[PDB]
Amino acid sequence: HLEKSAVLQEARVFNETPINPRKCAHILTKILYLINQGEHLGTTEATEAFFAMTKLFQSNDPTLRRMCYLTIKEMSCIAEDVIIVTSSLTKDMTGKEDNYRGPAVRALCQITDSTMLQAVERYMKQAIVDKVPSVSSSALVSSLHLLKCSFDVVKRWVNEAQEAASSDNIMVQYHALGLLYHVRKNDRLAVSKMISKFTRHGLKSPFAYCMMIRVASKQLEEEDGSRDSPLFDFIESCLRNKHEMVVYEAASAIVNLPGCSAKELAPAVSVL
Amino acid sequence: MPLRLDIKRKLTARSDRVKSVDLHPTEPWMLASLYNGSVCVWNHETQTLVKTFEVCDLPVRAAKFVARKNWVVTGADDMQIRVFNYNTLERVHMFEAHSDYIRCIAVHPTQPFILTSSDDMLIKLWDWDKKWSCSQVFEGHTHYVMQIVINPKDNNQFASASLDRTIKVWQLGSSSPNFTLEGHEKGVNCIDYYSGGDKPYLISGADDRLVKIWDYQNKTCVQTLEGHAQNVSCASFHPELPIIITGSEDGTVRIWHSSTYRLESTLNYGMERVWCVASLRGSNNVALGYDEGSIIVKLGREEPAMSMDANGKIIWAKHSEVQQANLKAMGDTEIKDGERLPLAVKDMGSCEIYPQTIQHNPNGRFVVVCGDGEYIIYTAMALRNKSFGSAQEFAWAHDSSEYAIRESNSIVKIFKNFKEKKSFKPDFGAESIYGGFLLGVRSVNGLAFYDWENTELIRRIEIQPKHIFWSDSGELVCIATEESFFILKYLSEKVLAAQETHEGVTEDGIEDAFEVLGEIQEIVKTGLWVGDCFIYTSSVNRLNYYVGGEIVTIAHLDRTMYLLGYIPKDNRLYLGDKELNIVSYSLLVSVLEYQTAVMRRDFS
Amino acid sequence: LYTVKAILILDNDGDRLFAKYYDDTYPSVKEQKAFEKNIFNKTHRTDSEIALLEGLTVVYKSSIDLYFYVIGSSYENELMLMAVLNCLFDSLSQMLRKNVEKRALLENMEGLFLAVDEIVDGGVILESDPQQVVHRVAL
Amino acid sequence: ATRQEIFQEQLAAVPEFQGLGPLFKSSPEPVALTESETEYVIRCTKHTFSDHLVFQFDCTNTLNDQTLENVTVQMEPTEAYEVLSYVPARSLPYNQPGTCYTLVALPTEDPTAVACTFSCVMK
Amino acid sequence: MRILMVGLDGAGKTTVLYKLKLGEVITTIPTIGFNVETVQYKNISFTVWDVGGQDRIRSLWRHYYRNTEGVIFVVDSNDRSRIGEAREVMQRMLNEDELRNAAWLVFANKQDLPEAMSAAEITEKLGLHSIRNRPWFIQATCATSGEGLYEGLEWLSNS
Repeated sequence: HLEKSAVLQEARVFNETPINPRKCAHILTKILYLINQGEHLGTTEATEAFFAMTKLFQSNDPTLRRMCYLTIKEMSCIAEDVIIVTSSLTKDMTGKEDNYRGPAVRALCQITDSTMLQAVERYMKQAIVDKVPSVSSSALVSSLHLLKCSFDVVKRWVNEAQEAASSDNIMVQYHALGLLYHVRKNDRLAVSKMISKFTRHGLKSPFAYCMMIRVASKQLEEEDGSRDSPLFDFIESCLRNKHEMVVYEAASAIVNLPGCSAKELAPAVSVL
Repeated sequence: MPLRLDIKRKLTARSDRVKSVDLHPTEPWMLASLYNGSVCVWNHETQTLVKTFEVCDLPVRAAKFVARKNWVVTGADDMQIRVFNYNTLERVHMFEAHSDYIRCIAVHPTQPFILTSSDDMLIKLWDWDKKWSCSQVFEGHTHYVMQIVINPKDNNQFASASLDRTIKVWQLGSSSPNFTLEGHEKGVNCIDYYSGGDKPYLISGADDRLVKIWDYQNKTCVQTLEGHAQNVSCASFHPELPIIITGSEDGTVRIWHSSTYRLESTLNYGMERVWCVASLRGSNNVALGYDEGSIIVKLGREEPAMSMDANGKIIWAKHSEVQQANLKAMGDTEIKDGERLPLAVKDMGSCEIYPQTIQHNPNGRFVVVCGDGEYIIYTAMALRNKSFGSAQEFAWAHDSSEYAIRESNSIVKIFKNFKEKKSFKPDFGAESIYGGFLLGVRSVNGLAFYDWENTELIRRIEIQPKHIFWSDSGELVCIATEESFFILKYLSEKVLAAQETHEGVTEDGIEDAFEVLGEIQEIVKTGLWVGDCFIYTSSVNRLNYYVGGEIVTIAHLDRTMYLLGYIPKDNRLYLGDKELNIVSYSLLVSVLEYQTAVMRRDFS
Repeated sequence: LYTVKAILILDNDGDRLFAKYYDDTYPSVKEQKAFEKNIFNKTHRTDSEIALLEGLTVVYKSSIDLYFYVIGSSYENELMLMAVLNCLFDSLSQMLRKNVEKRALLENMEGLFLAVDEIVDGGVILESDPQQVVHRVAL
Repeated sequence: ATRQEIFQEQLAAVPEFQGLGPLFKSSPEPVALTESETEYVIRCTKHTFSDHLVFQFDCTNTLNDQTLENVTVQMEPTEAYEVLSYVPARSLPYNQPGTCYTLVALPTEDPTAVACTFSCVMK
Repeated sequence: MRILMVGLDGAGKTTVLYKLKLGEVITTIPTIGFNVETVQYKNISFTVWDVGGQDRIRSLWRHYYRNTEGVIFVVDSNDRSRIGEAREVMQRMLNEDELRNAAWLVFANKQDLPEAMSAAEITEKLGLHSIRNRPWFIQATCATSGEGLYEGLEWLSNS
């Protein structure tokens, strides 16, 4: 339908004095298209782009902002520079809505240098603390890549986790744990306490139940001793739910040739 | 999380609406201004009046101590400034600065200044070295100047609060603020600063019951807080702990954690409204004026949690409220007794639970640490959680292999390796529990002795103490009991027989167990077993060891402190503050021993 | 937990015009496409409750003229995954208030892209509540 | 000249000896000399010969924190053995057997002379 | 007009900038993550690039080109140190050659009590009279006063 080479020259035209928000938006779309189907990439081309993209920033226009994020987001493992961005970044951060902020972290995370990190940590603290989960959620994912990269220092942060540990959004409830597990999973022990930690606890954005299941079993699995008092507690609960899947989840695992307790399983089953 | 914490009703007075309070640090004196019109200065410590002054008899709004200056500053709403040299209370000077109701003074400490805000919609600066010049006038008002606070951090820059709801922060080169921001939706009663230099917050007060946090460097309202029960007369930064003090127009205390931001607690001294507050900069004691009176409370621990391996690493955790993330210290070098030393750097940890106990395993090794009321024990080198649970009270089985617990009921269960030890299971009235070699249950203003395998009331002695330290091998044991102190022998054989015979006294315990050797009437800052030697601190700050019928002071210490640790090999004592400079004084254990043995007739 | 190995947006005509390979393990753009040929084609114009390819889970919503796909590992929960599968499916649908076609895509190319980023970002599903979303965005 | 003899020989590649003999029987139980997954983890096996006993020490200097260096093994005895030497595993990195030894010659015709408990300190 | 305001992070250029621009300032660190800003003055439409110069980028500060036409070069007046020599000359010359197509108006900042060493020596050193060259002004300021600001702009808004 359409072709890259011409476009590659032409994109900079938005960068040419040209005012017509639409035009450029479209052109950007195409680039992304070229890209989406599959595209070579490289530096020179990038660098030239680096000056090109950069001037264009008296835009207020929110949507305009969106577009940017995406593009930048494109550059990550093959990323080029950050300092410019800092100011920019800062701008999202101070930036009123919430929104702006999430995209930026998101590009950042495969790509970056230890160093700055410290600074940006503070920002993290803030994200960590904010009530509109979303951004906070946005924050989290980045970290993972940062874990890719590393994430250990991220570890240091466990504390924040705790302050966070109080949660009330379901999905969100879910997200926290995922991280956590990773964290403690390098560690049996705590977890044992964790269990306890949840033990007082039920779960908000369920999903949480489920990872935990795999988990809850996973210690037990090796013979994290007592199925009996703990496991079972879990099970009645598990059993009970209309989170039929959860019930299942337990059910599926317990595949026991003699029937560990053959009986009950059959009800669950009937139900199945 | 719990109030297993220091709250002390430090000092009380019931009085009037004590509007203002101002602190004398340099000697912990406090100045208070009343709605009576009389102002008084007290030494709280013994509830004693340092001086009182009738400055005016009109309510006296503002007060300062000028410590550097050695004089005390006062103003009443005769619109005059009266000066005393506090070095009597001899009154130096008077003059009329601000001609309207003078609300607040903020002072530059570094630089010789007194800043004032007054209701005249004026802020004037006056220079004391110039002998109360009105050096400069700061204006940019819209109403009475209700409050001035100096950002003392940058003394130099300061912030102003008015109830027309706005805040001007100023630069000297702005006898006007640099800017005004439109804070309140009420009025900005107050402006306050964030203790740390590192980051920057203000809290400002309103009775609207909404709190906004601001970061100056960005220049944002960081966030805005809600939850409240009644018009917050005041809310304050805890400078010691990260907590938020909230205060009300009814004198309600609510605390939100300045980290949890969860209501930690509400307290009622319904002494009505928060008129003033002033805080210890040492961040621990604070006073507020209320109507029915005022109350001052004392809120601190005296230590971090650390325990030292005799290689020479006192591993502590935290610093004061810093993460636990910081333990280590094997050092590497040597220097003179008086002179000071260097540390290593490699944190481990970054716990969450906030402790107040550290205790080593008996081989240093396993520490059990309690905090938030539960016990994390660490595998230390491991940095592993050795284990956890919730406490109430504790004894390691001294041996280094079991432990006991007092459940937040009060009835004993003990665990050795997570097995309850029921061979021993009195559960009598207690007070506290003591482990060691020989079991103490402190009960019924008595201290009662128990076996280690079955309980036995071995003995009961007269009263209760506070603390026990046992000699090392247990043998002669040292119990700290206020002023007074005792040293004892425990004699085994009797028991063995007696036990065999069975028929005994145990109300008293059995009078055929222990003997009372001698007692020193003693006050202990910190204290030590060197073996069975009691090497001790006194809180009178002499470090003495009771030796030979003698108590000798090896040395006397600044003021008294904490016993770093004497790594015997080195024969030295490492002395420890709480501010992480270690001093060492060598002894030589042998000398003591030499003495010990010879008296024993081990002359050779 | 990084569920989307990849996600593909597909013709009836057995082609893919969007795919974001959440993670690649056999390289190339190319290599993905060959796979399409088998798989899509084969499946084409007809879906499953469940479908598998070799211990991997095969997920996706269709239209008469259009194909939606998510890939994950069949080693895990149908329901949620479905729930998700839908979540997307609906959201967009709802969002669109229309059945995507070939038309839909040309009709506005941008929206796809935009869409694509918000829920899943390379692999995991960040975003959701489609109505919410739908409302949440519009800009 | 037991299974344990093979061990007498296995031991033999070292030459710092101060007597050996041929192994008679070996350990009825190898002892973990450092308990369960310690900062360093030791399991130890003890070998008897007609002349000497060697304790050869099996192990995974555990923590990746550490590598232990300048390693030798102290043993201090109650019921006889003549104590010839304590062995240093020159270096021990993480998750890894290396060998350290401690050696004794076994007195046989004395009343109380080969059953012993020896006290250990790792340096 | 892409007018580049140059100087370091830490200068307090930024302080000035928003002092002017917004009326109000910001920290004595010029930017780390840039400024592009637009100002209308005299209703004429201007782009300010403000650089918290910082080295790596400084090296790359050339980094862009197109549509260049005016310089605020902020230099701190009282800067007794980083101002001249190799650095100063180099920067100036390089810039000059590269964009001989734009007037260079140097801004001397925080003059307070001037803590320079001679207004005369420096201007010469910079070869301010190497002039036979593009519209120039040598201009004094201490930020707080803004000791010459409006002319810079004004005189500038000359055609």
